[PDB]
Amino acid sequence: YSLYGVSGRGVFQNCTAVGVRQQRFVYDAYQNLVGYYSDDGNYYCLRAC
Amino acid sequence: YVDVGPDSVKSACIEVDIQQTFFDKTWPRPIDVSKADGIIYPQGRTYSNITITYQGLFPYQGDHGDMYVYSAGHATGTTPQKLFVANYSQDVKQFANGFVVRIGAAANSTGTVIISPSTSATIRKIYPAFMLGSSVGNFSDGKMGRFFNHTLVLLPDGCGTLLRAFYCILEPRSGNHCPAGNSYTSFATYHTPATDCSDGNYNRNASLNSFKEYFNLRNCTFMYTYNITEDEILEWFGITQTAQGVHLFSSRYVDLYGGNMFQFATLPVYDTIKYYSIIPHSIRSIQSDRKAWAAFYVYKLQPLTFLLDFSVDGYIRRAIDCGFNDLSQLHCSYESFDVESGVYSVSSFEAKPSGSVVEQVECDFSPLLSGTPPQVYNFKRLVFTNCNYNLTKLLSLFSVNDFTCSQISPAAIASNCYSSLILDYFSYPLSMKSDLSVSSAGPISQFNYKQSFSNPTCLILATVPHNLTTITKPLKYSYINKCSRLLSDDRTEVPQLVNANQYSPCVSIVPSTVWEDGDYYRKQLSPLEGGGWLVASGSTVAMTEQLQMGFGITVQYGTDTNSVCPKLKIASQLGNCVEYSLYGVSGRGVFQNCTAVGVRQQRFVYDAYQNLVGYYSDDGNYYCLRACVSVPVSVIYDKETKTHATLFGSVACEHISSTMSQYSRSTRSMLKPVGCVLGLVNSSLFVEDCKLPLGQSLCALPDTPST
Amino acid sequence: YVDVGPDSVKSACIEVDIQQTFFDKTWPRPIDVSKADGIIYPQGRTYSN
Amino acid sequence: ISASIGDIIQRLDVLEQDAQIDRLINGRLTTLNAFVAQQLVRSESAALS
Amino acid sequence: ISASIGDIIQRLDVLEQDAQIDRLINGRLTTLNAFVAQQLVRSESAALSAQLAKDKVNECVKAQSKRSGFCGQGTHIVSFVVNAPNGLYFMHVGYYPS
Amino acid sequence: IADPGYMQGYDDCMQQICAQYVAGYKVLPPLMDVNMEAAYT
Amino acid sequence: VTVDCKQYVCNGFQKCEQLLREYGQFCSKINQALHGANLRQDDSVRNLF
Repeated sequence: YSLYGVSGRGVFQNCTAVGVRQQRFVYDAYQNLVGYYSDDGNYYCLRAC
Repeated sequence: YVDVGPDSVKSACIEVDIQQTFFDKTWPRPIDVSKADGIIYPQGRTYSNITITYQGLFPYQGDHGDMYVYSAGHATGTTPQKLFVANYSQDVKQFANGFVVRIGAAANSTGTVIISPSTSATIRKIYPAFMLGSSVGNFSDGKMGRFFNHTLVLLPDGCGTLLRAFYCILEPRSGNHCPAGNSYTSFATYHTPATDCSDGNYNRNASLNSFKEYFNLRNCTFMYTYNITEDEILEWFGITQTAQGVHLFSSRYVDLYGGNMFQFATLPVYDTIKYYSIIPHSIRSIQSDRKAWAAFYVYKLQPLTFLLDFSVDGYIRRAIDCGFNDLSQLHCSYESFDVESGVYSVSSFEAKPSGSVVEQVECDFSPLLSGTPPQVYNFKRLVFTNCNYNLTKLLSLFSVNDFTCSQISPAAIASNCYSSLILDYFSYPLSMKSDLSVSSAGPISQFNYKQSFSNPTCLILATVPHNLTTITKPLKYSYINKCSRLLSDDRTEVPQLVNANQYSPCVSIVPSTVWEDGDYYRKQLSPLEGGGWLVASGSTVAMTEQLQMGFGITVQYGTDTNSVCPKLKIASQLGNCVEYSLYGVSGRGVFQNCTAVGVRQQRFVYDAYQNLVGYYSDDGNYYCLRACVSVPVSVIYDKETKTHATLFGSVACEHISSTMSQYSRSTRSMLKPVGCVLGLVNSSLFVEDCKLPLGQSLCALPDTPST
Repeated sequence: YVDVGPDSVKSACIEVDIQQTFFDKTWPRPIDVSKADGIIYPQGRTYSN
Repeated sequence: ISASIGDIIQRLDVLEQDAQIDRLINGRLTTLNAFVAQQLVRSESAALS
Repeated sequence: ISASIGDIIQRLDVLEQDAQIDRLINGRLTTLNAFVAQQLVRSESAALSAQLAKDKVNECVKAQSKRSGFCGQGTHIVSFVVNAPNGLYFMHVGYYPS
Repeated sequence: IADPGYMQGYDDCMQQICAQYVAGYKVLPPLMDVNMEAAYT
Repeated sequence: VTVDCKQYVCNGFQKCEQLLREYGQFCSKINQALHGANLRQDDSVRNLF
């Protein structure tokens, strides 16, 4: 993928359902994003390589 | 600029009755971050069920904030009369990092009508209004609360169904009761519910129109509106600013039922907001229509680290203000609302400086002003021991073009007390600024003038005005562009670099002023001097209209023989605690009349390190110093019954005071006495023997069960 | 510049006899730092025991 | 430059002040972390003994 | 500057990219070498404790072992071994007079 | 041993090791009073 | 011995305290590590006696 200001390499899946949903990432306690948003409008949660 | 609709055509303003005592109520609604009061959601990213420690802008735990209340105005049975307000317009606050606002908390409960205290009514939510800006002062009649230049106004309207945000110059109007008119008390806004809040036909400009009666809006760069659905639900509002503009936050759109605040606007306001006030609103009801309006509460934001508990659905329903006390620290300093039960060491509690002893008259800059500043390679040196300096005095004579320092700042070099201040001065052209640098390998550093790298240094470029006439100019500026000797031919030639605080070896052969650009000088060396030759070459720069000079200052920065002090009872004895400030060095100590070890001729004494233990300087006695007082506190957490208990390390049952005001860090913002077997504890009770033994098992032998 | 008193008004100097061999003596007084021979006290600060 | 606060006021400009101070914090805290590793070493060997 | 590559593709420079990256490699590999020193530490202490476990199996598990704790707290009777995560695990059955 | 201070040595050093003055570092007490370790042995 | 970092570094000066707040993870791991060391040592004392 290559999203807005963020790079990265991930395996998107239609996951559920944890986030903010107003602004459009979700991190897990580090710099990484685990990982949905951005698609319109669904939960494409990402993973590491 | 934006059209914000017509000016008011009214020739007067509504009269305003200020009665602060009617608005002085105690209705405490302190921040409880356990319930996530006053929490802005993080901007950078958003999160799931995760907990974390996070540093951002938050209100502090237990902050009561500032309470504001709006009231029904005066009225007869039929006719609204004077507005009725608090003194809020004159109470201008510092914006600092911004603030958050608890809105509508008392809605639905029963409360007083304010203007008629004996009359109660169901409380309804009301929205706050704010005036924010960069510059404030007084109105023509002297009253405070006037905002100058472009001002940000946040003004709800339409009976609480929209927010207006606009940025305009506020021109005070001159009719009776208006801010540039006669009989001015306070400005305010109002609406008239009988005509403005009728079903299906809310007046969306009522408050704006009232505001326009007190001020003409001029050169508005924007006017935005945000629609609000009518309800009586508690909400939070927040405001911050960055270089991107002013950011507005609300719980309404993203967390209406939970209170978390999210960004809903960035306003193009790039002039830094320094001030704000609460705009008083009064409700022009008639007597039989009087309601009670929910107080709102403003809490200042500051950078704090919180432990944030995120639910599965992403919202924050729990937080801990880590700095609130040691117990919260332990909970946090661990990234958990829960901290397993034990003893956890939280930092001091260092004592406050009181009796700042200064020891040291007037530094003699004389011979600088009288005559011709020599050339850079013949720089004159003024030494300063044991005197007071007004340097901003000296630099007020000249016009100063550049001021850079190394290992110090120009601000700092005026303030600090240095025993030795060396001042080097010479003629020097501004055109050659790039060559007068501490980080430069030009001819100046190579062959002319080099400062020490081991002491802090400053370099000043100036221009003698005309006003200064005792300073004479020379034919031209001169400098050395080559200083070297080849040798008896041998195999090598070298270029000589002067050590800091020395003249070039070529000053013996280079005239005090170079006659012509590019002239060269030579001198054969005696076999004792090494043989071969000494060789140099001079450069010139044309003299300027006003003479231009160079100043090099070097401070020590050397522990002994330090005296020099700046020029400006308490700054002497008996400051028998923290602090001192000797000319030689800074520091924080507890002086005592001790005996008797030292040198006694120069005036410190160290003990094998950088520290000074510590007498001298007083005249003449032995005031031996010590390190700072710190209370080495801790926390006895006991998470099963959730009962913290602050223990001090080893002192004292007698020396402490409850919520001690002589000391710095609880830590940090807020704190919260039985010993004395180990140290002092802020926890009852005395022994109470003997059980069981087990954890959480504090120090020497208090085994401390709970509760 | 400083006044250091008048020049000498003498028209000659006292004659000087150089006889280095009369000054060539061996009277050894070597540095013994055990006894703190030749010690400058530190400038920066001063110390106890 | 380590006079216990790196150029707190007099000794350097505030913006750089952060540069020399951040040298002193990275270094001083790193050596503190060496002390913590040392306490873990002598603690484990103390538990063996 | 540590966005997992110093100036990854998206930011500048190309000349200074090797400078910030070489910061990240010297640092990241140095801290990796601290991890390797740590693995040598806990490996050596794990081999000490494993030799202790062999001393606890050959004494306390086969024989009785007529000695105090090690064979914890009381005149020891039986002891049982089960594999725990990373280690063994003992269920020393001791006497307790009372 | 130049240490310890337990409500007499902090004040006793204040009358003048610095586990209670830099703070900074800080020495915790050893879980047992000396009379009680004496009771065990 | 436990160090009370965030006031060892630094001496208690607010700019230096903020530059510690940039390193607010490391100090937590310091005092967390020493408090763990003291509980292991204290259980060695307790289990010893």
